[PDB]
Amino acid sequence: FRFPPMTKKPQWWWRTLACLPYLMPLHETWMYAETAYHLHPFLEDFEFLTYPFLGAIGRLPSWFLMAYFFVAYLGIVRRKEWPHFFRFHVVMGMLLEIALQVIGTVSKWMPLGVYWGKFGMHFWTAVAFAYLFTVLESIRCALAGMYADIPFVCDAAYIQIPYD
Amino acid sequence: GIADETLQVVLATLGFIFLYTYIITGEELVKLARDYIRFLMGRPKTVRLTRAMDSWNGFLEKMSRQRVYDEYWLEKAIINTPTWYDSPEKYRRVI
Amino acid sequence: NAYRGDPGVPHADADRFVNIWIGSAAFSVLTWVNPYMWQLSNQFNYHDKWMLFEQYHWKKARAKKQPYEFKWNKIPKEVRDSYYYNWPVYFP
Amino acid sequence: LCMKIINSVVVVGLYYGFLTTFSIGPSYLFLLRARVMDEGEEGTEKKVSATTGFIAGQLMMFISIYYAPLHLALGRPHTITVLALPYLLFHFFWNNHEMRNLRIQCVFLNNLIFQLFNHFILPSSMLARLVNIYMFRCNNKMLFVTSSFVGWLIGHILFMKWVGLVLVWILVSELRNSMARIFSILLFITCVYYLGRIPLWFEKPFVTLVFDYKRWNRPNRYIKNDKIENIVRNEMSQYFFYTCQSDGKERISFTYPPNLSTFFEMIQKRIPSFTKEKKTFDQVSTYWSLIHEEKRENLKKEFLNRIEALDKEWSVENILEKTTRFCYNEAKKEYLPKIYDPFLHGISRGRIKKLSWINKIHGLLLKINYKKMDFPEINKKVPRWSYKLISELEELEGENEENVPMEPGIRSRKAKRVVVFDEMALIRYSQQSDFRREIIKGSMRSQRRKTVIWEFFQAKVHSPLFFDRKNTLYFISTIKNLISNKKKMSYDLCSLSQAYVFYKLSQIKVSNFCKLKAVLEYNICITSFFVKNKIKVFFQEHGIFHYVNQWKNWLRSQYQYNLPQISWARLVTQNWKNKINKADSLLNPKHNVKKDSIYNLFCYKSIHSFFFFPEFFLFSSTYKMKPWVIPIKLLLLNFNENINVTEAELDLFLTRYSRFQLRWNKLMKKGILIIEPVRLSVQNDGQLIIYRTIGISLVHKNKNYDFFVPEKILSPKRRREFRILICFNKDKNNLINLKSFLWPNFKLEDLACMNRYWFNTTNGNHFSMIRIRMYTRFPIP
Amino acid sequence: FYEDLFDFPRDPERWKEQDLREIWADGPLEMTKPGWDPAWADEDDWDVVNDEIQEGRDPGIQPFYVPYRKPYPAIPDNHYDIENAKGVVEELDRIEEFLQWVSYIFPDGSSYEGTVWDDLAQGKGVYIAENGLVRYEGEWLQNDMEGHGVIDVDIPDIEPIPGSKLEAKMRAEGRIIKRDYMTPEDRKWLEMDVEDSVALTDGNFQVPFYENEEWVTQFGEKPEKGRYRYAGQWKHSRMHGCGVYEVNERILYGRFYFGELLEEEHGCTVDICALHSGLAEVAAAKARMFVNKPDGMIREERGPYGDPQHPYFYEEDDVWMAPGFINQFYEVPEYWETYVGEVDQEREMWLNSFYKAPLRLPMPAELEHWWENVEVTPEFVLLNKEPEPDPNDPSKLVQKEDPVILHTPTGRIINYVEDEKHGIRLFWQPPLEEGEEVDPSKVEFLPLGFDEFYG
Amino acid sequence: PGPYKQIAEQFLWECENIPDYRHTPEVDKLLNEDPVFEKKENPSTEEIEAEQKWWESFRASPVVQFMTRAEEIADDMNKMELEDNDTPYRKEDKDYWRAIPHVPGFDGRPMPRKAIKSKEESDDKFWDFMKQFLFGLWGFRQRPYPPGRPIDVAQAIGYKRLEKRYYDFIMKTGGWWYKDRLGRSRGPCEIITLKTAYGAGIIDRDTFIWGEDMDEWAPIHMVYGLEPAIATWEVRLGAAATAFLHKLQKGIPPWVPLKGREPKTYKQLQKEAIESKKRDMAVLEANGGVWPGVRTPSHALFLWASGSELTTVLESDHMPNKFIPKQLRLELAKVIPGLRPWEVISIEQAMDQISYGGEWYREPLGTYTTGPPYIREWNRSVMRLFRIFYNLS
Repeated sequence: FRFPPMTKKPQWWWRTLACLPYLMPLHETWMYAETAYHLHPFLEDFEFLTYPFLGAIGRLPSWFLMAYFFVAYLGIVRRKEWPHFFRFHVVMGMLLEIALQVIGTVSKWMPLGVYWGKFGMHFWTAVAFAYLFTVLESIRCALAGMYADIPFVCDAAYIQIPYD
Repeated sequence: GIADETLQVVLATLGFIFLYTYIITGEELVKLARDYIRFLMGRPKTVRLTRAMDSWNGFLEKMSRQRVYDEYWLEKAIINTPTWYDSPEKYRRVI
Repeated sequence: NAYRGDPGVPHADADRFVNIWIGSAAFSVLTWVNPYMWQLSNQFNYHDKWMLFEQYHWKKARAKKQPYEFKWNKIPKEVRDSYYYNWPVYFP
Repeated sequence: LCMKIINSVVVVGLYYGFLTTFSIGPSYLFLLRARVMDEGEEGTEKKVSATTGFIAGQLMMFISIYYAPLHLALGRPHTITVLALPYLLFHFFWNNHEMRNLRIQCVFLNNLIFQLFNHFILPSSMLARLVNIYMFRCNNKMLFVTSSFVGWLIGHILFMKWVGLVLVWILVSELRNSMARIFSILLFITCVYYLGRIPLWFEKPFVTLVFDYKRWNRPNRYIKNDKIENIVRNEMSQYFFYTCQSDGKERISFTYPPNLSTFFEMIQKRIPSFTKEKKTFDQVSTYWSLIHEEKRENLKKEFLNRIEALDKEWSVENILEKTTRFCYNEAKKEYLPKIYDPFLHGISRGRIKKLSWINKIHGLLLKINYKKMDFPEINKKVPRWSYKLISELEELEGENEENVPMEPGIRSRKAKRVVVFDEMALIRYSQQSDFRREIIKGSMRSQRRKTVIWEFFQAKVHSPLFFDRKNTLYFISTIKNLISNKKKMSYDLCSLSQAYVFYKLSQIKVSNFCKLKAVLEYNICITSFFVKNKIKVFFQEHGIFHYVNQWKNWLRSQYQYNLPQISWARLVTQNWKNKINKADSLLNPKHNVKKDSIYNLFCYKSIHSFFFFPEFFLFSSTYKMKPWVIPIKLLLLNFNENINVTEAELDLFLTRYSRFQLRWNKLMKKGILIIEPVRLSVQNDGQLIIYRTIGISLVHKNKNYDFFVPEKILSPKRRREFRILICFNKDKNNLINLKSFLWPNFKLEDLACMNRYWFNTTNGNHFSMIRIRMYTRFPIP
Repeated sequence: FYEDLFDFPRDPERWKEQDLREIWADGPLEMTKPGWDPAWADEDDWDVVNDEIQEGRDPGIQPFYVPYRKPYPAIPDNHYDIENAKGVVEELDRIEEFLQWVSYIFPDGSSYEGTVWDDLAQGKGVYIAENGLVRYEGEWLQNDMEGHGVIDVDIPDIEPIPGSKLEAKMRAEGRIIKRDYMTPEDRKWLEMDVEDSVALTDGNFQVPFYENEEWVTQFGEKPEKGRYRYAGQWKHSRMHGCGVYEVNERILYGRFYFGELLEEEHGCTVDICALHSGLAEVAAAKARMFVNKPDGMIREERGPYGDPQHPYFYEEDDVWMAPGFINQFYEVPEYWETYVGEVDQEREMWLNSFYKAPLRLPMPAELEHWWENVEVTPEFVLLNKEPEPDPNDPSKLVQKEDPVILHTPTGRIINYVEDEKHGIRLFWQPPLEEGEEVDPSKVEFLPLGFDEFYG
Repeated sequence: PGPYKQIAEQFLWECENIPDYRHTPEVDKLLNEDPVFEKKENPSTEEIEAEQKWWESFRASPVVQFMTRAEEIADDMNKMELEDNDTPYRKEDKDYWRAIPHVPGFDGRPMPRKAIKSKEESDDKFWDFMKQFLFGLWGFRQRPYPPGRPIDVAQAIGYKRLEKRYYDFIMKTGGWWYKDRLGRSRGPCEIITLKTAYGAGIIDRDTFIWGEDMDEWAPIHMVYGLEPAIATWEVRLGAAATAFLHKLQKGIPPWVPLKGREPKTYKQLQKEAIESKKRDMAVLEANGGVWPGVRTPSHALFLWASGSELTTVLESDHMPNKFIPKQLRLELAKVIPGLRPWEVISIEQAMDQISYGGEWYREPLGTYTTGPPYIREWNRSVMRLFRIFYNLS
C-alpha cells in the first residue's frame, strides 16, 4: 500500500529486526566441519555454544521450520509494502545457508578417504572460519544500517529475484 | 560535529542492545527480563539489588574476619588437638 | 544496486569479505605448514617476572637491615593454586 | 685495557639486548598501519607518533619488572589473557569503520596500549628470556636493564635504517595498495590465532573464576575402572617464597610450604635472639662445617674401635654395623613397641595417619607461667580429579534410567537405540568408524599422541607406526652345501672329506693377535729380531709344532672326552683297524635349553676376558600324595607390635574380579560363554617379602687374609655418608673377582649398555629400542 | 583353536615353557591370586582344589610357586575397527596411556618412586616398606619385581637401655655401644628420649615375630639377626635365575627357582652369577635416579625444602652447579673440589655408556646375526678312555690310547689308520655307539679334499 | 700394629689421597709389550742359526700349512659375509648403515650385522616385536622367549621414520626434567623452557633428561626427535653467542673449541674406547687377577646417581626435625630450662594434624587399573545380548 515513500537512513527498528534471519546460519556452521576438529580447538567450544540454540528449536513443531522458508519466500519477497533495506537482508539470510548445504552434500558424496585425510580437514577449517566470519560481518552490516554486498552472488542473485 | 555522529551511533546502540536482548538470552530472558522490567523502578530494583551487593559486602565481611580472627588462632588450634601426650581434656581438667 | 529504489542507503564495501576469505585460506595453509600452533609462547613468563621482582627487592632489603616479606605470598590464596595448575597449558 | 670493558655489566646488557632484534610479532601490525596511511602531510606525524608509542610501550614493559605499582598493574596473567581477544576483535571491526591533534594522540595511545598485552613472538621468545636469565644473576640490576633496552633500541634503529636504505637503493603502486589490503588479512589471521589460544593484595583475578583449573585441558583417559575415579594429579607442590639455607648459604625457595612458614613466624614472635645470629649468610655457615667435622670425628672413632675389635678374637658378624632395637628384658625377650622405638621409628614419629605430663611449650605459647581447629588456608589436600563425568552410552539404554545428567561430557560412538524390525528389549547398532573414541569435551582433541592423520588420504584411524605397513670358492661352496645339508634330514656320504673334518676341528680353538698369519709374515724380514720361547711351549702344548707323524700329535691334544665306558665301541674300533690294515641325524631335544647357556657364556666372555631338576621329583611326589600346610599365621604372629591388651548369580560372581573378559563361542550352557578373569599381583606386602627373603638361609642351613674390605663393616647407607664426610675435608680368586666385579672402570659403561640392549629388550620392560638411538651422529663420517 | 589366531610371525625354533624349565598351570576360574604358592594358600583355595579333585580334573598344585597362564585379548565383532587379530594389536597401542614418574605414600606407611603404567609399577622404581627395613631397587613389570634388582632386608639387633645391668654386662664383654660415639648433648637427648618412651610404654612390652617358637618347630632354629641381601634375576616378584645371596657378609650363589635355591649350579656358575649380580647393581643404580621427586608426596611430607630445583635461574655463585658448557667458565668453590671431581668422573662414565660402549660391544644387529649363525653343539667331537691313570707316580696322567672322532649330528663314529703320505687316513666305522658290531671286513675310506682345499 | 688396624689405616689414607693405578710404568710396559717375539741383541751366530733352522722346520710341517690355509679360508668367508649385508632395509638409511665401523670379534675379525632383505621378513619382525611388547604391556599371554632373544625392530621400522614420528610425539608433550652436576632434578620444563636453558649454555647435548614415555634417563642427543625439537636456528645462534662472549671474557681465542667439542671421527672414538678397555685389562693383569687397593672406587658407590639424597643423608637424626629443626630446638632449650623430647614430638604431631588432617596417602598401586577401554564396552554388549537370550528364545 505504501513504501514508497522510501527512507533516507533506516531507523533501528529494521536494524534489529532484519538481522534475525542470520541466526540459523550462524549456528549451522559446524555441521560438516567435524573433520577439522583435529586442527582447531575452538570448533569444539563453538558446538557447545550453539547447543542451547539448537535445543531451543525442536520444542516448536517441524511445520514451523518447514513453513518458515515459504513464509519468507512469499510473504516478504512479494508485494511492495516493506522496506527494500529489510527484505534485502531477509533474502540475504534466507539462502546464505543454501551454499553451505550444497558444500555439505558435495562433501558427503566424496569418499571418506579424502575427507578425513590431511586435505579435507584443511579445506573444511578454512571454509568454516570464512563462512562464520562472513555471517558475522553481515550481522555487523545489518546493525550499521546498510546493505551487505558480498562479492560474487549477492548483487545479481539477491537483487534480481527479489523484485516485486 | 560530535553530536551528529553520536545521534547516529545511538541508533546502532539501541539496535544491538535489543539484538542481544532477542537471542537465546531472549528465551530465558522472557522470564528474567520481564520480571526485571514490569516493575522497573519497583520490586526488582529493591529485591535483586540486595542479592547484588550481598556478594560485595560478603567478601568485605570475610576480609574483615581475616582482619579479626588472625590473632591467636594457631595457638588454640594447636592446644585443641589430641596427640599421644596432649589433649584438650587434660588441659581443661587441671589449670 | 537498485532495482526498485533506495536513495542513499550505503552499500557495503566488497573487499571485506574478500579479505575474510583470503585470510581463512592463508590461515589454513599456514596451519598446514606448522601444525603445532599451541607451541607459540608469550614474550614474558609471569612467574619469572615475579621471581625477578622478589629477588631484587629481597637483595635490596638484606643489603642494609630488616627482613623482607614477599608480596607474592600476600596474593589471595586461590589465585596461586590457579596459576600453579594452569601455567603449563595457558601461560607456558 | 679492553679486558675490564668486556667484563662489565653494561657491555653484557648491550650484547644480550641486541640479540632480541632478531624477533618479530603481532606488535608491528600498528607500526605497519602507521605506513599504510603515510600518504599526506600527516603521514610523518602518524609515523613518528606510532614509533614513539611503540618505544614507550616497550620501555614501560621493561620498567614494570622492578617498579612496584607497574608490576602490580601488569602482573595479572588471567586478566590480560582474557582481555586480549576482545581488544583485537573490536579493533579489527572498527578499524574497518580538532584538526589532527586528537588523531595523533589516539594513535600514540593505541600503539602504547598494544604493547602491554604480552603478545607472542615468531619463531619463539627465547631471546627475550635470555635477558631475564642474565638479569637474575647480575649485580647492578638498573644498569643492566638500561643497557639491555639501549641495545635493543640500537639494533631496531640499525636494522630499520639498513633495510630502508637497501630498499630505496634499488607493481609499486599495486604493492602500495596491496599492503593496505593485507593489513586486514594479517589482522584477521592474528585474531584467529589468538582465538585459538585465548580460552600487595591488589591482584584481583578472583572475580573471574572462568579458567577452572579442575577441568580437563588434556586429551587424556577417563579412569572409571569400577566407580571410584578421583585419581590423584602428578603435580602436588605449590608456589610460595621463603628464605632457606640451601647448603650453607642463604637462598630463596619458591616452593616452600606455607604452614611451615606460618608456624615459624608464630614461634619466632615469642622468643628473642635466636635468629639474630649475625654472621655470613650468603657465605658458608661455620655451624655447618663444625657439625660436619664433629660427625666425621665421631664416625672415625667408631670405625676404628670396630676394626680394633677384630684383632681380639671376634667374628666379623659380631662387629658388623646393624640396625639396633632397644631391649627391655632379654629373659622374656620383651622389647619396646616398634612405634615408640626412637631407633626403628624415630623419624616416623610426629606423623599420624587415620587409616607429670604438662607440656611447657604450651605454657610458652600462651605466655603463661608454669603451674604445678582454625584453618585460615594452611591445609593441603591431595589434588584429585573431583569431576565425575559420564559417557553418552552410560545413559542411552531404556526409557526408565534417570539419574538426571543434562550433559554426558564424554563423547562416544554413533550407536542407535531401536533395533526391532515387541518382546526383545534393547541391543546396539553402530557400524561405523570412530574418530572420537572416549575424549572429554573439555580437551582440545588437537594434541593426541597415539592417533594421528599421517597421509594426504586417509579413511580410518591408524597409529603412526602401524600405518606405513678366487681359488677358495670351491671349498667355501662345499662348506655352504654342508651347512645347508644339516637343515634337511639327510647327509651326503661323499660330501664331507678328510680336509673338511680337519678344518672343522681346527676352527674350534681360536686366536686373535698373532696367528699363523702374523708369525709367518714376521718370519720374513729376518736377522733383526728374536722369537720368544713362551710361544714354543704354547705350540708344544697345543700340538701345532714342537722340536714323527705330526698329524697324530695334533689329533692327540684337542680336548678329548673322558671315559664314556669306551669298551663298548673301542672293542670294535681296534680290531677294525688291524683287520683293514691288510643319514638320519639326532633330534637333540635339549637344544633350546643349551642355547641360553651359550648366550650367557658369550655375554660373560664379551664383557670379561631328567628335565626339571630331578632333585624336585621326590618333593613333588610326596607333596601331591599328601599335602602339608605351612603355618605362616603362627610364624608371623604379632608382626605389627601393637597387641596392646541367574542374573544375580552372574552379576554378583563378577564382582570378585578387578578385570575380566567375556567371550562367545550352568556347566555346558555356561561352557559356550567364556569368562576369562584377569588376576593382578597386589599381594606384595612387607610380611611376605621378609618371609621369602629370610627363608632361604633357614632352608639351606639344615642341608690380605681373605680379601678384607674394611668399609663392609659399616652399613650401606652409612658408608657413603662417611666417605662423603671424609672427602669434604682356586676359589679364593673367583670369590675375590665376584666381590670386586665392578671395580674396573669400563665395567660400569659395559654393564649399562648390556642392561639397555642385551636383556629383556622385547618383553615390555624397556623402551630403549624404540626411543633411544643406537649410535651417535655428531662424529664426522 | 582361539590360540591359532594369535601366532603369526611363525616362530621357527618353537620355543615353549619346557625350554625355559618352568611349570605353568591353567588356573581354576574361582582363583584370585596369580599363582598357587602354598605359602598364601587359604581355606577357599583348598575348597576350590578339593572341588576340582572331586570333579575329576588335576588342579596342578606343587610344593612351590606355580604361575597361572594369562589369557588372550578378545576380538569384538561389532567395532568395525578391529575385525581381526592384527586389528586387536593395532588397537592396543592406540590407547592414550604413557609411563608416568610418580611418588606415592600408602596407608600402611610404604612408598614407591618410579615409573608406572595404567596404575601399575612398570620399568625402574624403588619400593620401601617397614620404615626402611625392606627396600627394593630394580625393574618392574605389571606390579611385579621382574628383571634385575637388589633387595635389602634387616632384622633388628639388641641395643641396651641406658643405665641397665645389660648395658654393664655388654660393656664388660667388650661389645660396641652406639651411643658412646655421639656428642654429649645428643647422647643426653637420646637418654631422655628413651626414658620418655619407656615411661609412655608402661607395661606393654612386645615380643617380635622372629622370636616365636614356631620358627624353632618348623626349621630347627630362629632366623639370625643382621643384614640380608640378594642381587640377581627376578620374576613374578621372586628370585629366578642366577644371583648372589648374602647374610651378614656370607656369600651364597647358584640358580634360584621362584625363591628356592637349588643344590646344583645347573649352569649358574661363579662367573655368570657375578655378571648377573653386576647387572642387578647397575639396574638398581639406574632405578635410584627416580628417588625424591620434587613434586611427589614423599618430598612434601618429609623431603628437603632447600634444594634449588629451578631450571634456569642460577645465582652468580651457583652457576658451577649447572650442567652444560657454561660451568667451564665458573670455578668450583674450595669446599667441593674433591666431591665434584669424583661426581664428574662417574657422570663421564655414565655418558660413555651411551657414547663409547656401542663401539666396543655387539649391538642388536650383530646379536641377531650371532643368534641365527651360532653352533650350539660342534659337528665333530673327540673321545677317549679313562681319567688316564698311571700307577707309578701319584697321578701324572699320560695318554696312551689314541682318540676317536664322533660326528655328533648323525651320531656316526670316525676312526683312522696310519699311512705314509697323508699322515693318518681316516674312514667311516659302520658300527657305532649304543651297540653295533659283528666282524670287520671292508671299509669306506671317505676321500680327502686336499686338492680342493688348497685350490 | 695389628693386621686389621694397618688395613684400616691404609683405607683411611687412600680415601684421603685417592691415588691412580691406571698410569703406572708397569701397566704402560705391559701395554706396548711384545705379545710375540722378544727382540733383543743377537747371542752370537749359534743362536741366530738355531732360530733360522727352527723357522725352516716350522714352515715345513704340513699342519702349519693346513692352519694357514684354514685361516685364509675363514678370512675369505668373513669378508663375503660382510659383503652380503652392506645395505639396510630402507634406502634412506644407507649412509647411516655404512658410516658406523664394525665391532671386532673374538677371532679379531669384524662382526657382521644382519640386514633385512625382503618386505615379508621386515613385516614378520615388526609384528613379532609389536605383539610381544604390547601383550607384555597390557598383561596378556606372550610367547616363552628367553631373556636374551634379540629382535631387530629398529631397522625394520627405519631410523628416520622413528625420528620423524617421535619428533611429532615430543612436540605435543611437556613435563621434562634434567640432572645438574650434583645429580639433583631440575624442572618441570616445557619445550620453551628447554630451549631457553639450551640457549644460555645451561643445557647441552650431553645433559641427562627424562621425558613422558621413556624408561630411563638418557642424554638429549640420544633421544629420537629431541635435538630437532630443541636446537632450532635461533637456539643455536643464542648458544653460539653465549659461547663467544664467555670465551672472549676468559681470554680464550674464539676459534678454539670448548672442552669436549673437538671434531673426531668414528674410528678415533672406537680406538679410544678399545685403548681404555685394554688399559684396564692391563691394570688387572699387572696386579695379578684383582684390582689393586683396599678401598672400593668412588664410581662403584654411584654418588652421582644418588645425588638427590645427598641432603637427606648429610643430616639424619632420630627426630622428625620438620616443624622444630635442631637449631630451633637448641634455642627452645635455652629459653625453656627443662625441655624434654616428648613435648617437641607432641608439638610436631599437633602441627601435622592441623595440616593433612588424616590425608596425604593414596590407595595401593592396583586400585585404579582399567585395562583396554574397548574391552569394557565389549563386555557390556555381551551382557546385554546374554540378558536378551536368557529371557526369550
